[PDB]
Amino acid sequence: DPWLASLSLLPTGWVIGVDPDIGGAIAVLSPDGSSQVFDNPFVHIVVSEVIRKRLDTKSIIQLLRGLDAPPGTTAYIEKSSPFPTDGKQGWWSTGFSYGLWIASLVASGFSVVPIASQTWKAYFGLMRSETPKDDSRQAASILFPDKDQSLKLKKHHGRAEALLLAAYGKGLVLPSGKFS
Amino acid sequence: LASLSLGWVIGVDPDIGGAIAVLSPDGSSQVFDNPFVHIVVSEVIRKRLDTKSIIQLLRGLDAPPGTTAYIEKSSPFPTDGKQGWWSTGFSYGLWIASLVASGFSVVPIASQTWKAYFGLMRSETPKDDSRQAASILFPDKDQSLKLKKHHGRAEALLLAAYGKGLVL
Repeated sequence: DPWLASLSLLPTGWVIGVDPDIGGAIAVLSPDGSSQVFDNPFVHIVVSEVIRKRLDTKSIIQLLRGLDAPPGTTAYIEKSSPFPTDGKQGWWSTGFSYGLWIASLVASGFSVVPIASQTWKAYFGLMRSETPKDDSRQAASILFPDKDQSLKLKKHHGRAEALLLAAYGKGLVLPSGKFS
Repeated sequence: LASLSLGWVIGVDPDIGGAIAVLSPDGSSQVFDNPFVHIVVSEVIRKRLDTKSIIQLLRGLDAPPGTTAYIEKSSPFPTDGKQGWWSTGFSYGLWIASLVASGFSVVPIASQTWKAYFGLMRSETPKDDSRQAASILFPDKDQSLKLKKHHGRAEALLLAAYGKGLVL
């Protein structure tokens, strides 16, 4: 698989998960069971007389260089899937975000593995619900309870997806119920 | 631009079929085609840039850290479709992050800005004319610019020429 082999400097207990969109996050899981999650750094920019948000390339790379996760850690990234109602600039921007993140991760020595959103959601049973965004924050808070206050707002949906992608990569199991 | 930085000049044409040029203080020039891999979409093979190979290439360049890399300011092409807009931004972000992560400063330059600097703004055959302009500025590249497919090498060289301040 030439595409997957191009996503790591290395041939093909830390895990990284990245939701690469504006509004996304990066989660880092340590072998000792602790977790960290960071909002994706962005700037406001004017394109064709419209103010928009764009990922901050330098800040992403500086964040990555501050992590304690060593090279050779696998970074699971959600496979890009722009929305239909997005225009010209939005499809460009989603691709830009994806390329920024992939190159940044590879240059830090991480092995990038793209995962379709349907794949990691099905792994956690995050299907068939009218409230998928709320459910992803609930799921992440069950798996990473010390993040419960960092996931309590609707806008923390991106932190939740990043943690769940990392949980997927680590093979963590979400229990059937409160007392399971 | 501030988010794009941590006698040498780099110029980059970021697309598939693009290239990266390096100009050294001693007048010499190098140009390298963009490495790519094949991915399968539906039952058809498409090309994507090769991230691992790009990073290895940048790390092996003679230019020292802090060298500025000039690149055409990327915009979605109006007549492209959605997949093309995505691909344009993807290739651009891959290159921007690779350059920044490898210690270079990126300076995006508007298309009409660098083309006007070489009199290419009022050009009806821009690919052919860029190869001719590049071959005049870098005569030791004349043999690497003589095919139609070499217009990516030419853009990379002309962006670096713009950044170094060479005159046609």
